[PDB]
Amino acid sequence: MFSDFNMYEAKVFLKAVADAQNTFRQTAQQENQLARYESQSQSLLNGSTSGAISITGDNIQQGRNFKALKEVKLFQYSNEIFKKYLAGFDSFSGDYTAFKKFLNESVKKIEQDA
Amino acid sequence: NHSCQKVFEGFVSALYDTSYFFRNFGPFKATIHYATYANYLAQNWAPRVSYIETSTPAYTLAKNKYAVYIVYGLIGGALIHNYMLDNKAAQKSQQYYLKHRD
Amino acid sequence: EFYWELKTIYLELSRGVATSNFHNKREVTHSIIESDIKNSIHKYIQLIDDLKDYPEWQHKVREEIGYYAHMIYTSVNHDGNFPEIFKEFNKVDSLYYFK
Amino acid sequence: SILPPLQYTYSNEESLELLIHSIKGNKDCNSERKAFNLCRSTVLGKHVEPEKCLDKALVFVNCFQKVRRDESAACQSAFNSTLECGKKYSSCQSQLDAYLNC
Amino acid sequence: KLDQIISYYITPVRRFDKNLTAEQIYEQYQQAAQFNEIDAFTNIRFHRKFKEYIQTQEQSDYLYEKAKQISTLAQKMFEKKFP
Amino acid sequence: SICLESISGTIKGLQKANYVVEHNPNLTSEEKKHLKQFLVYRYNPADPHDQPKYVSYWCDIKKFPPMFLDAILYIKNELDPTLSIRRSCREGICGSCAVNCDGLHTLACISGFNRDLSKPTIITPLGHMFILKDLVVDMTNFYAQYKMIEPYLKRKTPKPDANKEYPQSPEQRALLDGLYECVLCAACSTSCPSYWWHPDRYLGPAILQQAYRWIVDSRDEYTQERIERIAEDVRLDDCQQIGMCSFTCPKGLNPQLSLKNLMDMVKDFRQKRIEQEVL
Amino acid sequence: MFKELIHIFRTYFITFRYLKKSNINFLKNLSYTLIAYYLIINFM
Amino acid sequence: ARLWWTLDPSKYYLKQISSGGRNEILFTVLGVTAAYWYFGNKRCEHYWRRQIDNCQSWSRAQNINGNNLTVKQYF
Amino acid sequence: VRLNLKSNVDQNEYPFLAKWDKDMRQNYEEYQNRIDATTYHLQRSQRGIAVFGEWMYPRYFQKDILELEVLRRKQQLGKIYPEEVSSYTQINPDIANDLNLTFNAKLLWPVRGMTVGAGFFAFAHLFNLPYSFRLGLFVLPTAVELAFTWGNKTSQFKSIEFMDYLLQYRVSKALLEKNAKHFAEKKAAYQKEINSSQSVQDLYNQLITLVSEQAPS
Amino acid sequence: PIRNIQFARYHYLAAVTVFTYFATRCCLLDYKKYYPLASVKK
Amino acid sequence: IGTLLYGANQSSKARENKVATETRKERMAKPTIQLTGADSQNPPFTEKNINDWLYKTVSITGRP
Ligand code: SF4
Ligand code: F3S
Ligand code: FES
Repeated sequence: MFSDFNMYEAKVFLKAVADAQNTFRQTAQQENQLARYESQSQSLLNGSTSGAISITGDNIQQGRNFKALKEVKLFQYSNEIFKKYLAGFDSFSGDYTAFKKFLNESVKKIEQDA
Repeated sequence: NHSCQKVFEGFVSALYDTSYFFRNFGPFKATIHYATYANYLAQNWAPRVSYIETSTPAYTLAKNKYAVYIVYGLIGGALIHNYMLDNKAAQKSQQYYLKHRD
Repeated sequence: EFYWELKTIYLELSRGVATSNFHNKREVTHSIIESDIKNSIHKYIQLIDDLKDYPEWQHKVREEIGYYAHMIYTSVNHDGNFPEIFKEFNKVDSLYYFK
Repeated sequence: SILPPLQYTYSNEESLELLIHSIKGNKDCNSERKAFNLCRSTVLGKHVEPEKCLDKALVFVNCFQKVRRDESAACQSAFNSTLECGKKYSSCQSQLDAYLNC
Repeated sequence: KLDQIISYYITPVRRFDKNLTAEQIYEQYQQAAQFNEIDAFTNIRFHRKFKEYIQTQEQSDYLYEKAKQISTLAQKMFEKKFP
Repeated sequence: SICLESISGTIKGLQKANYVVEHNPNLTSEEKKHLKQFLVYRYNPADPHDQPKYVSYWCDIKKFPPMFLDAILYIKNELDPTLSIRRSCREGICGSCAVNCDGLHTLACISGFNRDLSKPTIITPLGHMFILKDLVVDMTNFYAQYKMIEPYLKRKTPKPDANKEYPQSPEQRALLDGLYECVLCAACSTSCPSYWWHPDRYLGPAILQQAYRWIVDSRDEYTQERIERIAEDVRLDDCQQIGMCSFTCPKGLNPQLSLKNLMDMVKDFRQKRIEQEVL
Repeated sequence: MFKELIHIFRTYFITFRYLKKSNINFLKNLSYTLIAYYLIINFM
Repeated sequence: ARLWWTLDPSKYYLKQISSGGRNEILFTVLGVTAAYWYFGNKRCEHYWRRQIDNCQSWSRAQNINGNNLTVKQYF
Repeated sequence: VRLNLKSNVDQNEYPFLAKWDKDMRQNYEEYQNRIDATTYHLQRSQRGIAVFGEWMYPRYFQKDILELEVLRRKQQLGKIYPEEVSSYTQINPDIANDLNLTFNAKLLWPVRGMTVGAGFFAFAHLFNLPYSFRLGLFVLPTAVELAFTWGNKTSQFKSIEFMDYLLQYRVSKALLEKNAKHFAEKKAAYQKEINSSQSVQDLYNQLITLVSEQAPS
Repeated sequence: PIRNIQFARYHYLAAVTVFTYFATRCCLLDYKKYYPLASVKK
Repeated sequence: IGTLLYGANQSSKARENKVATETRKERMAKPTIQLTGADSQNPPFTEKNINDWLYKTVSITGRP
C-alpha cells in the first residue's frame, strides 16, 4: 500500500495522461472526419454530375453511366486486393495469434508489392 | 343537513352495498379466505429460530437441539463459499483475459 | 358490528366535546346524530328482546352493548327531545347502569 | 454489475509500475500536468478545438514517458525495490519515499 | 479499496511503450484514424472478420491498426493505379 | 350545512376566550376586603343562557369551621342558595363531597380552606366528568365501572361447617386491609392520566384497587377468574404507574400499590397460563 | 415497540380508536412484511 | 407500565409445530439454494465484462417515429 | 480551474460557440464548488472504517456518484436552452418535466395534487364535514403528489442522457459554424445538383451499399 | 423453556441495529457541509 | 384444445414461412457473384458468415 495523498496524486496523473491521449485521438478523428466528409461530398457531386447515380430524396439508383463510377472502380479494386493478398480472410479459422500472423504476412506481402 | 343529506345517505348506502358485494362474491370471497389462511400460516408460523421447548429433554428430538447450530453452519458455509467463489472467479477472469489480451 | 356502530356513535359524541376539539364545538347535537341514536336504541331494544331465549347471552349483550348506550346517554343532557331519543333505553336498561 | 467494466487489461506488475511512474510524474511533471489540465479545461480546447492544446499535451506526454523510463541507475534500482515490495504486498511507504527522492 | 479504485481508474489508459515518445504515440494515433478512399469497402470486410476476434480493447486496437495500415496501402495503390 | 359556521365560531370562540380564561363574576359590589376570596365554578346546564360562570365570593373564614364543605354550605345557605353539592357523611367517610379543593381532588368534608385572605382559592368539579350542576359531577360511568368488577364474594365451593364463619386468619384478613377503606370518592380516578385518555376502556385506579381487594380475599375462590376478567385489553394496561392515585387519595390508601399488585398477578397469570397448562 | 406505539396512538389520538384490532393486526403484519422487505432490499 | 423494551422473543411468535420445532432447516436450505442461483448471476456478470470501442458499436439513432435522428443546425 | 469570466471569442463569426463559452464561464465556479463538495464527501466516506466506510463504498455511495456525474455534465454544458429540449423530445418526451424535477430550474408546486385536494373540499362542503378534515384531505393529495414528484432518480438518468445528446449536438453545431465559410462554396453546388434533404452520411452509406450490391465486379 | 433465548435476543437486537443503519444512513454520512470548512491539499 | 393449439402453431409457422420466403426472394433478387480462381479456391462462405449469403446467387468454378 501507500499514502492516500500519493494515491490521489497518481490518480490525477493517470487521469491527465488519459485526457491527453483522448485529446490526441480526438484531434486525429476530427481531421480524418473532415477529410472523409469532404471526399464523400466530392464523390457524390461527381457521381451525380456524370449521370451515373440518380439521387431521389433519400434513395439513390444506378444510372446510365453506373459502369464508370469511381465507387464501383474502388469496390472492384478492393475485391482484387483482398483476393490477391487476403486469401484466408473470412475463412482463416485460426486463433487470435494465427490470425495476427496471417495479417502480418499479408501486410508484409502488400508492402513488398508496394 | 339539507336535501343533500339524501345524497350523503345514498352514497353511504352505495358504498356499503359495493363493499358487501365485493366481500360476498363467491370467487373473490374464497380467494380472500384462502389468502387469510395463508397469511395466518406465514405470520403465526414464521421460521423463528427460538421456540418453546416445552417437552422434556428425553422426548426432545435432536433436530431441535441442533437446528440453531445447523442453520448457523449453513449460513456461514454459504457465505464462505460465496466469497471463495467470487475470489476464484475474479482470478480466473483476470487470467483468461490476460491470455485473451494476447 | 352492532357494538362497533354503538362505539362509533359514542366516539362521534365525544369528539365534539374533547378539550382538543377546537375545529368544531357544537353544544346541541345535530338531528342526524339524534335520529341515528334513536334508531340504534330501537335496534338494541329489539335485539335484547330477541335474546330472551338465552338469559346468559342477553346479559352479556346488555353488559357489552349497553355500556356504550349508557356512555352516550351520560354525554347528552336530558332536555328537549332527549326524552324522545331516550324513551326506549330509559325503561329497564337505564337502571342497569344505575340510570 | 454496478462497477464500471475494465477496458484495457494490464497485469499486476504493469499496474504497480504504472502507479509508481504516475506518482513520480505527479511529483515531478506537476507543472506539465497543470498546463495540460488548464489547456483542456475550456469548452473550446475540450471539445471544439482539440488542436490548440496539442503542444501542451505532447509536452505532458513526453514528461510522462521520460518519468516512466527511469533511465538513471538509482531510479531504476529504487523502482525495482518498490515493485518488489508492492508484489510482496500481493508498509512499503519508506521504499516509495526513497524511490521518490531519487 | 484504494488499490481497487486506482486499478479501475488506470483501466482506461492505453498501454503504450515506455521507450516511445509523445510524437510517436500521436503519430500512431493518427495512423489509426487515417483517411483513405478504398477503406470504405475494406472497412466492412475488416469489421466483419474482426467481429469474432475482438474481446479486449487491446486486441481490438491491434486489429484496427493492422486494418488501417492495410487500407492506407491499398488507397496508395489505388491512387497510383487510376489517375 | 352548519359546518363552516361551526368551524368559524369554534376557531374564533376559542380565540376570543383564550385570553379571558376566567370570567370571575362578582356576587355583589364591595370595596373593603376583610373576607377571603373563593371562586366557585357555577355551571347550570338547564337554561340555554348558562355556562361555566365561576363566581368570586367574599366571606369571613371565622364565620364557619375551617372546612371546605362547611364553607361551601355557609356560602350556599346565606350568600348563594343556587349552588348545589353532594355531601352526606360530612366526616370524610362516604366520598360524597369529593371536589377539586385548591388544585386537588379530595373530599370537601375532610378538608381545610385556606386562611390566606390575599391568596384567593378556586373550587371546581371533579374534572374530566360530565357536570350535572355547579360542582356536581356525574359518576354514572364510574358506577357502571363498579358493576363490571363484580365486587362480591364468590365461592367456588362451600365450607363444610354450614353454620359458622369462613376460616380467615388475621393475616389473611390483613391482606384485604388498606383496600377496603376506600370510600369510592373517584378522586384518584379523576386524577388518573390513564382514565383521562381512555375513561371508557380503562376501569380506573379505584376500580383496580377494588378488583385487587376482591381477588385477594381469602374467602373468595375467584382470584383466577378476577385476573382473567381484568387481563382483557387495556382495562388494566392503561395504568402506567404514574402515581397520582396514591397522592390524591383522601383515605390514605395505596391505589398505585394495588395496581402494581394486580399487574404483577396478571403478568404472572400469563406465565401461569403457559407454565401450569402443559401436560 | 409496535405494541407501545399502538397503545400511545389509542391513548392520545381518539380518532385512532375508530380502527378495530383486526385492522391493527393486519397493520402489524403489513409493517413486519415491509420491514423484512426493506431489510432484504438493502442487502439485495 | 413505564419500561416495556425487552430482548426476549415474542411469546405469541415463539410457537412450535406439532412435528417438532419451527420449520427452519428446510427454510434455510431453500434460502441458501435460492441465493446460489441469485448470487451466481451477478458474480458472472460483474467479473465477465469487457469495455470495447471499435467504431461499429455506435449505430445511427432514430426517433420514436423510426426515422433517422437528425437535428437541424438552427433547430 | 479558475477560468476567467471574460471569453476571448470573436462573437461576430461563431455566435453559437461564443454563447456556449460565455455560459460555460458563467456557471463554472458554482459547479466546481459543488463538485468539490461532493468529491470531499466521497473522500471522507472512503476514509471511513468498517460499516461507516471503506466497506460499503462505493456500493452504498450510489446517490453521490450520480450526483457528481450530473454536476460534471452541467459544468460541461453552460446553459440549456428551452428550444433545444423540444428537439430531444423527438426521442424522449417529458424531457422538460424530467429536467425540471432534476435541475430545480423553477418552482415545482403540486398542481394536480392541489386540484385533487380542492376536489375533496367540494365533497367536504357538500357532505358537511369538519374543516380540519377538509384541510387534511386537501394536504393528503398534495402530499402524495409531492412524494411522487420528488425522489425521481431515474429521471436523473434520463436527464443525463438528454444532456449528453445536447452536448453532442452543440459540439456538432459548433464545428459546422467554424467550417461554414470553407464549406459554403460546396453547399450551393451540392444543393443545385443534388435534390436531397437527407444527410450525406446516410446517403454515402446508400451509394456504398448499392455499389457492393449491383456493380460490374 | 425458550430454546436459544440468547440467539433470539441477539437476532432482535441485530435486526433493530440493521434497520436503524439502513433506514437512517447514520454510519454513511455526508461531509459536504464541512467541505467548505476544510483545508485543501496540493 | 390440442388440435386448436396445433392449428394456431401451424398458422404462426405459415406466417413465418411467408415472411422467410419474401426475405429469400429479396436476397435471391441480387445478381450472381462470380467465384473463379482464388475466389473459388477459398470461397468466402463460412459457418459464421452463412447468414450473410443465405439464398445469395454465386457462380463458382470447381471439380465435382
Ligand atoms: S381509592 Fe382513595 S381516592 Fe380512590 S375512590 Fe377510593 S377513597 Fe377515593
Ligand atoms: S396515576 Fe394512573 S398510572 Fe395508575 S396508580 Fe394512578 S391509575
Ligand atoms: S361528605 Fe362524604 S366524604 Fe365528604
